[PDB]
Amino acid sequence: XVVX
Amino acid sequence: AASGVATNTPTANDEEYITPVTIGGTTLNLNFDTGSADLWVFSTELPASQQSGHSVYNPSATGKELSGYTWSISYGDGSSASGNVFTDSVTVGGVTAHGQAVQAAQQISAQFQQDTNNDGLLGLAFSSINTVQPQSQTTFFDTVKSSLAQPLFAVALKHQQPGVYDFGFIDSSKYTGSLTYTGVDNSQGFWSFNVDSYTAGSQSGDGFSGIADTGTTLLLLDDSVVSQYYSQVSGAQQDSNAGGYVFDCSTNLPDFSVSISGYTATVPGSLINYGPSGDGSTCLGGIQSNSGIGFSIFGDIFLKSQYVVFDSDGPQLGFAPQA
Ligand SMILES: *[C@H]1O[C@H](CO)[C@@H](O)[C@H](O)[C@@H]1O
Repeated sequence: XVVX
Repeated sequence: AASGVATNTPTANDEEYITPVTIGGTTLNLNFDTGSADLWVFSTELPASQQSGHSVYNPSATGKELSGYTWSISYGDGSSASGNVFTDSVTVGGVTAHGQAVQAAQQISAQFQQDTNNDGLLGLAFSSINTVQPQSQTTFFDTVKSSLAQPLFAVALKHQQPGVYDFGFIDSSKYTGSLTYTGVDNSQGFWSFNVDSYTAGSQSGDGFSGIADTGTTLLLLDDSVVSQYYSQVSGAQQDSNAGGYVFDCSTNLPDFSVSISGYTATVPGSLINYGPSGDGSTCLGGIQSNSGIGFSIFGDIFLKSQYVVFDSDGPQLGFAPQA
């Protein structure tokens, strides 16, 4: 998997 | 003075790290995210079917509603969420924020719908980028800061082992040697810092800036840097099924290091092997493209090698190798  | 330790646990392959948070008496498993400043949770305002497989907050029970307030956010991977806002008591590792704004989800995109590992996010970026309207709110950390023994938090994320979030104090047994600090630029609301140079295996290059982000799984760098890295990995190829560059799991990977204010932060090649790409005999690389956004994302891959102090005085970040 994710990219916050 | 207050301090506390919250233990985090990685999900499968260390995709995300979750930590329990008690809101108005209900404990939820949240993903702590130093790249955003919103505390939002799955709630009873979502369709019953989306509440499935999650611990949900029921605002009616204990929250105080902020009438007319909304929030809405879009993340780096295409995910988004929106809702309304309540204040409640929020406890993390025995530290309680009274009157903390809790962003109740009313809508969530499929990425969140499908992820049953977490019940929402706790943002730890600077409050300047909280999305609540018409008046933005403070993060949990900004809320409790003045009551902590020291206005800082520190993190030790580990590979397939429980780690910690230390609030208000530094645990010297979590790292080797002394911390090295570097100044932070919070003008965009992030824990942004400068690297003087990098070394990818056999190639070294010029510095750049990046953000320390516990909510990003990988180490996202400029495509030129990614090319230089993978040019040194026999058989590396991109696989859109997997999510980027993949290679034979038994590959010997080069180390990756950055020089920060005189300190060399090294990510050993074994940590750059993220895991099974989930498609044949390959593994996904822990280093991937930042998609040309102009800054790097020092995600979990990078963080699993260091003990990092996020200090509001400066502000500044301290680094040392994990013990
Ligand atoms: C963190 O620090 C506080 C203040 O020193 C302690 O009371 C707490 O037990 C923990 O060590």
